[PDB]
Amino acid sequence: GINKVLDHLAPSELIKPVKSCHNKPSVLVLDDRIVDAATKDLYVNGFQQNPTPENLQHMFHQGIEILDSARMINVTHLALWKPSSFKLGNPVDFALDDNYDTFWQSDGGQPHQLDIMFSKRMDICVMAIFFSMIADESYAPSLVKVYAGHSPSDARFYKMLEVRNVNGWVALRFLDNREDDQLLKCQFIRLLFPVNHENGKDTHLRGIRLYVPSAILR
Amino acid sequence: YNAYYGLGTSAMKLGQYEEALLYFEKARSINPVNVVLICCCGGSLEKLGYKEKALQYYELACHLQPTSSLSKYKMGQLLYSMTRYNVALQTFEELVKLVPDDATAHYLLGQTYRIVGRKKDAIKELTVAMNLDPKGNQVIIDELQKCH
Amino acid sequence: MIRRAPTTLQLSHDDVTSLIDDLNEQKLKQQLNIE
Amino acid sequence: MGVMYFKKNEFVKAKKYLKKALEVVKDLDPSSRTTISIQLNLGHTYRKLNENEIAIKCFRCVLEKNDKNSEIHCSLGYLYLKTKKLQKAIDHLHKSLYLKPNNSSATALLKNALELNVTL
Repeated sequence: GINKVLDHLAPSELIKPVKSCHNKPSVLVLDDRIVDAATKDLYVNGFQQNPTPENLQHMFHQGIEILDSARMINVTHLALWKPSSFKLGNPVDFALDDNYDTFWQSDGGQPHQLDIMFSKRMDICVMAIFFSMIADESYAPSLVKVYAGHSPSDARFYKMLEVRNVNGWVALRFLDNREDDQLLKCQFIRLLFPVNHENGKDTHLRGIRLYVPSAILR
Repeated sequence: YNAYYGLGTSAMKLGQYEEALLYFEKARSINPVNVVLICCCGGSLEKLGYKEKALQYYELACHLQPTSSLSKYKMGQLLYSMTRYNVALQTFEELVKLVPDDATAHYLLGQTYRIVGRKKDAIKELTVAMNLDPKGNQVIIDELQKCH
Repeated sequence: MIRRAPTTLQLSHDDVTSLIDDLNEQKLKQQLNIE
Repeated sequence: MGVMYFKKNEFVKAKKYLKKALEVVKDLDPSSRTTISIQLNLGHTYRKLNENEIAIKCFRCVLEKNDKNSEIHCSLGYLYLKTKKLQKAIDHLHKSLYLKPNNSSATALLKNALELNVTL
């Protein structure tokens, strides 16, 4: 029994198939001009001239409602946030206020950092980000890399996101890490924005949300 | 009693069902003649698991107020949960007689008719529901497809 | 002369906890008796 | 002497010295923060002597002379919950909560009193 549980803990010959990983970091396509079943799963607002900002606000609200329509638990306000730097005009509150008009802006080094620190082991399943290519082209995020880990010490690369034209909410469920659970299990998530569109300098963040599974008398 | 009702609701929204029920019984004791307090107390009781006592409190409420839409709504929901559809049919029939312009009543009436098996009643009530309101029509469309 | 303010007894937490406990077993006594 | 005999867990003689103190000061000067201490300490001795009626009487008297006192209302809740006068207990306890919202024992006392009242 002792030997067998060690073997289950440490499978020597059982696991390693050929040891032939390609080792390149996998790249995710975010374009919204091609219609596919997989993209529809990750892209919610639907594929479509540039819409007017009031149309962007309208579709911003509809995407929030659609994402919240399904059986879900929102724990966006259940974690600590620490961006790389402020600009004294708008903290991350306007990023997490679920309002298109307001937004958060960083100001500092080019490799902008957004830190998400958790208090308890929460199993995130759907990662939601809203982008606005036409509304914020100057500060649009063009290159996104999402990390993972249990602590600031052991942060590791998870996925790439290249932005070409996404004027809507982006849903990011995770399946590569754990196929059995179809969800991510970490306590430490950080985001990087190393470069912007048309050689930008800073970056806004219109929306951000975290998803987890589980008449009257006045 | 308003403070007691508020304490009961505040306990209810946080999940402390037994504490909420403790508050609601006191709220009922302060004012024995009520309907919404009785409905909330019965809801708390069925949350605990006492379905029969919840039914008795609901019956007392409906006896006290023969014309109470919310009490009959809760009657129907509990009977649907308890698989007592034989009396639930007349409960929703009286309810939809009470409120003719609410699409929610038509939806539940048609759903219960479909569960019983009257296809014509189900399709008629669901068609009325689509005509009245298109906002919640997404569920109504699925109810049509399953019935058809 | 400056008379001192006399000391005042205070209702401790321990005795009130003891009494509240005793009340809990007090109510627990007849609930099984009723059954 | 009454307070120190109380602290020495010897209540019977503390009561006689406090009774003598009350009777000396009974005739003169009901006010001026002296009789208040006398009745409060004497009521505390009765609540520790397990005799409750005269303790309730003295606490009611001192409450008449001073209403803003969270400790007094907490003691009234204690004494009334010791007996089966639940309504007076909860009333005085809510008064104590009103005077001071952040009371440690009072919250548990209110919970127990409400549960007993519901089960009654």
